[PDB]
Amino acid sequence: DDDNTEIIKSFKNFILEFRLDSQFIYRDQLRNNILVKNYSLTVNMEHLIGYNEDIYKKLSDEPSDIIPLFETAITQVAKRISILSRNSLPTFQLILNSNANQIPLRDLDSEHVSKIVRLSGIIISTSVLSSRATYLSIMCRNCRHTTSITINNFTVSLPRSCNCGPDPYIIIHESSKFIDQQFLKLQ
Amino acid sequence: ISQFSEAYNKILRNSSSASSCQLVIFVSCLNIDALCATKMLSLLFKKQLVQSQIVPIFGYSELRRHYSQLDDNINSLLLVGFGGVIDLEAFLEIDPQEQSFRRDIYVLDAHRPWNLDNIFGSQIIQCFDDGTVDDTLGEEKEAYYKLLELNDLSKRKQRKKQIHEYEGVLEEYYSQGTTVVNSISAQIYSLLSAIGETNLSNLWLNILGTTSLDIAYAQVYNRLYPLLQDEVKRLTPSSRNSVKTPDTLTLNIQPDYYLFLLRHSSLYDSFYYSNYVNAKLSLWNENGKKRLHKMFARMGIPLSTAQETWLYMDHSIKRELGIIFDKNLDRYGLQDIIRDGFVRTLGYRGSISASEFVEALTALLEVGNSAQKLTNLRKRWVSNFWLSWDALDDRKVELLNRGIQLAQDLQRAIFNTGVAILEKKLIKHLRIYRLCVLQDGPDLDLYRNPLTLLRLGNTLIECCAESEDKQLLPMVLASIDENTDTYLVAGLTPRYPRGTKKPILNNFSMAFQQITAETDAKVRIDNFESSIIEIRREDLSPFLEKLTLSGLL
Repeated sequence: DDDNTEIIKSFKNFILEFRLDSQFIYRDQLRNNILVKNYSLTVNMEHLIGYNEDIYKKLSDEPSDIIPLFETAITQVAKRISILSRNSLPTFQLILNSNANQIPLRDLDSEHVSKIVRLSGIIISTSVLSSRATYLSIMCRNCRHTTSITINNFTVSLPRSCNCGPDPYIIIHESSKFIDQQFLKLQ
Repeated sequence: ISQFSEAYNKILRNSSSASSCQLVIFVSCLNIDALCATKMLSLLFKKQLVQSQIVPIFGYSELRRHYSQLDDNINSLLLVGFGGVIDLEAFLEIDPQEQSFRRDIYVLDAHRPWNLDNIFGSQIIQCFDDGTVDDTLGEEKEAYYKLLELNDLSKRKQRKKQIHEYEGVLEEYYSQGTTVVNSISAQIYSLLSAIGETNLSNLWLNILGTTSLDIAYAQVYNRLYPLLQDEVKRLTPSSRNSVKTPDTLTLNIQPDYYLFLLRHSSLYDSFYYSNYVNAKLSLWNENGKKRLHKMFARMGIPLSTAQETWLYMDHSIKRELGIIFDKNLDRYGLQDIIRDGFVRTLGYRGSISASEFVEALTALLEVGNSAQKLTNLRKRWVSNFWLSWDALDDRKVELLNRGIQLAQDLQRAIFNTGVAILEKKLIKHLRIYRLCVLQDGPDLDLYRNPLTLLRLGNTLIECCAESEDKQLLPMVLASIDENTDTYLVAGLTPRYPRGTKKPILNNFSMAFQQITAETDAKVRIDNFESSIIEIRREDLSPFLEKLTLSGLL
């Protein structure tokens, strides 16, 4: 995956070199976010598309295969800022809010599926929190293979190979890193 | 009538002192050219750190309140865009003080013809007539040296016959249309290049200046491109990008469009509100609106993709933006759209088309802000002037966008109401000329400003004539909300469809002064421009009848 290296290099070069005259808005967005322990980043697409048209050309193409390479891309940056050596640092969530063109709810029919869509509605009720997973260890029922699975997002079945079978993999919940989820429903 | 550099050294010698200085440069008035000029002028002063006063004058009548009130130590004065028509020597008077007169008022104007009393009989000027109309201009030359100071009965009769002989041809002059030769900015730059400053934002000020008026003719501007493009060639930020780079990062040539707000608005709304395209495609008509969509069907551009803001459209459509138009627009007669334009890129913020910037400033001038009410309103425009002045600065872009969110809205007003007219076919073809009046409309608050009616008047004189046989006929407009029937009425000039043989020299300036000199019925030349006047509904109708006859054209 040299291509992912090529994309992530462009995201680092987008965070470190970005200049609104003259402060670096993102780079400081980052620091001021890790200190309060927010562990998040908010990108402004207009700055993004200003910087390179290209990376927004791909990011509006296949978002769910890219955006996580942007997450890892930014957390690899907070490693060089928030700490220094020669932990643990979760991969930050990015929140991008931008103008574009409002696409009303009725007008969502297929055709834009997996393409970023800005819209507007009144939230009805919020669903009770429940955790998905981020990083969970797994051991085999037999050969006892110790596998650390980095689950991303971007549902995902567990790998069957180290009889053995068909799916001899247990979730270790003593070491598994979890995040949260909501489920809004909007009228 | 002087070298620009030498007029400069004069305004240098009378300037710097203890206490400094003193000079008031008058920026006037509502014309974007003024800004364009006086900003590079003011920056030039700041270079030598010469103290200055700068005054936002609206009314021509308003100038008297200023010059007659506050002057003390000011030995060198500068003025912009005024005096080319009406002379200030009689208007201000002057009253010579102390040859080698103490105060020098520089008058910069693009308007023609100059007042006769101005150029000859040097008192207050120090004229800026150079170099556009020099000329000769032998008609003004014989106007004085003959006139001044001017068997014996036949020599008296001969003399008087000669006097009227000169007075006739002289009467031909100074009674004429007011038409800008070259943008005052251009000349300030010609003055600026002799001193040796090549500054980039300066040059951008020139580009702004030139492109201030392309909404209305060129007229010479069609040949101004050498004088700009060469200068764009006299400098360059880098031989090759080197993307971006974050600094310099400057202006460049791109296939720009008379199309309206291409970069800061959605494409479809960018055709639909554009001024040149309103006309040829009959967009006020529901039957013609479709013809646009047929354009998009020809381009293969989705309707949904046309509705989306221009920043975010796909890259393929961007790379094909200079091709597809060639492939298609030719068929609709829309082939004159693509100019060679100037675009300055600030990089990570965006880019801005030379013209669109001007649309932002104009947008700023009217919005985003019995004699007490009009004075207070003109005052609000005076304050608003600086809100518009600030947007020129590079360091604050944050409010420039406040202009653009307005510039869109205005069109959404202007277009709308514009259509509200063509549905009722309110155009009166009359006989000698075309004429109109808006008796009722939404939100006349926007139409208070002279320049708003300059642009509505512009999209309308542009709409009625494609051309559109026959006989381009100048248009008239009127509007009223408050201030007790002020009914502002602006003069207009015909638009040729890119094939322009003659300047055609707006005649309303003369036709109005003929009426002020007749019954003068509530006629007010208070606005700085000779084309635009005020009227009352009581006296507007007899005024309109006296406008119809006698026709000077």
